[PDB]
Amino acid sequence: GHMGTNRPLVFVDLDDTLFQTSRKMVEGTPRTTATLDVHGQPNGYMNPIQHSFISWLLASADVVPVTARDVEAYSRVKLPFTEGAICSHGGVMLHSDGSLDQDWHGQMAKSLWAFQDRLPALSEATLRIGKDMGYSLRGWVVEEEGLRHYVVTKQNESDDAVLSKVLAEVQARGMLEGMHIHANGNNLAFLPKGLAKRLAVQEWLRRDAKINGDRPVLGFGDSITDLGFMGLCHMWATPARSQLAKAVEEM
Amino acid sequence: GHMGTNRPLVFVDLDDTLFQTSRKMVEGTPRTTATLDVHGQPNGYMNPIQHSFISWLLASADVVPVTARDVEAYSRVKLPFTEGAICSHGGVMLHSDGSLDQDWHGQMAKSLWAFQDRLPALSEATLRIGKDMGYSLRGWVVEEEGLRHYVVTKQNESDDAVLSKVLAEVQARGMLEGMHIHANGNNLAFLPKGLAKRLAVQEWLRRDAKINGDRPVLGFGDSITDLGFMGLCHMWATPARSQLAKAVEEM
Ligand SMILES: [Ca+2]
Ligand SMILES: [Ca+2]
Repeated sequence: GHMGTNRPLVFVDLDDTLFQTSRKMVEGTPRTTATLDVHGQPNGYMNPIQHSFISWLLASADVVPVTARDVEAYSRVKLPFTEGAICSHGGVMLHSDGSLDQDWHGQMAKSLWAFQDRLPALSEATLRIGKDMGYSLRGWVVEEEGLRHYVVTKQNESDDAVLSKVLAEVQARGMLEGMHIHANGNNLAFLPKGLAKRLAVQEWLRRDAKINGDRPVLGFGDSITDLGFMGLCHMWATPARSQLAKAVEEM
Repeated sequence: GHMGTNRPLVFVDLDDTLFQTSRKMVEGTPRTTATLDVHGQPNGYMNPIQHSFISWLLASADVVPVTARDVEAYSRVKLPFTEGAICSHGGVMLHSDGSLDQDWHGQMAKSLWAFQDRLPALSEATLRIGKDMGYSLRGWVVEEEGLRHYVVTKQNESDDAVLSKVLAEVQARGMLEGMHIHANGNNLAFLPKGLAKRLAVQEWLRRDAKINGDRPVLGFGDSITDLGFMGLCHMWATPARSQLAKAVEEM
C-alpha cells in the first residue's frame, strides 16, 4: 500500500547539468546567476530554458543535488534546494538545513583512512609530472573537515587535451591502483574506491525507502561518470549536448 | 518575454517506456492495465512505479505520445493523454480530440507516394525470404486511411535473433535503399526516408514555438532509434533497462 510521499525523488548533477560558466554559453545569451566564485561575484549561469526547467522540477518533485563540489563550493550555489544534498563526489551528505550527516561521515572516514597520506602525495606527484611535461597545471586535495576525499587537477593552457596525456602517464606509472577517475572538460579527478556519487545515492535511497517505500526515482547528469548514480534510478536523463550525450551520438 | 505556457513539453514513447506486455514483467508483479488487445482484453501493463511516474508527468507537464502504434493501436492505449499525439512512427499527428491533422497528412502523403507500391512488395518479399530461411514469420504494411506508411515484421520462434538474420540478407539484396530501419525485441520495421518520429516532433515543436515560444522540452524513449526525436529535446531520458540504456552500458 502507500506510505509517505509518492512524488518522484530526483537526483541532479549540478555543473553543466543545471547551469554553466560564461565561457560555455554564447556571448550575449540571456542568463540568471546560479553560482558565485570565491570572491562572491557571479560565475555560473542558467539560460532561460535551464531556469524554467529547474524551477519546474523543484516545484514538482523532491530534488537532491549530487555534486563533485565540496561543501564550501556547494554553498556558493544560489538555487533553493530544500531536501539536503550529496557533495564531494559522494563523500558528504548534508541534511536539509545544511548540517553534516554524521553517520555517512563515519562510514566515509572508514572507507578513506587508508588513503589519507596517498591523496596529498598523489596530487603533488601529478602536479610535478605535469610540470615535467611542460604544462602549467593547478591541483589540490578536496577535503572535508579533517577527512581528505579526492585529488583534482586542472590545466592553464586552454587545452583540455593536456589532462588526457597526464592521465595516460599516471596510469602507466601505476599511481592509480585501487582508484577510479573522472575526466570532463578542464577537470581530472582521482577518486578512492569507496568514494562515488553512486555509493551516496545508494545510501540515500536505502534511507528513503524506509520512509516513503518505493517511489519513482529520476537521475539527471551530464558526465559519463554520472552514469554510476544514474543507473540506480528508474529513469535517467541528460542534457542534449552533454559529454554523455555526445558519447552516445558517437556510438 | 513570456508567452503562452512555460510548463515542459514532454514527448514520450509508449511501448517499453511507459508500460509493457506481461511476458516482459516478473510473474506476480502488481500491475495496472495500460493497453488492450484487438479482442478488447488487457495486454499491456504498468507496474506501480510506472503508474506513479506517468500520473505525475501527466499532471505536471504537457505530455505528447510519440509512438510506432498506428491510430487504431494507439486508441487501445488506456492512458488519459490530453494534448494529441504522434502515431505511426511520425506518419500521423492527432489533435487533442483524436481527429487527424490534415496538414501533416498532406505533407506525409507527399513524402510517401513514391513508396506506395514498394511497401506491399517489400513486406511480401521479406515474409517470403524468411519462410525460405525456415522461419515462421508474420508481417504487414502499416497504413493510415489510404496512405501506406511502413513495413513491420515479427517472428514466431521465441527467438528475436531470427530478425537480425533476415535484416542481414535484405540489406545484402539491396532491398532497403532510401529507407531506414528499426529493430527492438520482436519487431523489425522498414521505414521510408520521410517517415520518422524525429520529423513529426520537429514539426510539433515548430508549431508550439509560435504559441508558447521556447519552453523546456524533454524526450523519453527506450529504443536506440528513439534517439532521433529525443535529440530534438533539451534533455532526453530513458528507462534504466531499455535497449538504449543497455547499449550505453556496453559503451
Ligand atoms: Ca556535471
Ligand atoms: Ca518503445
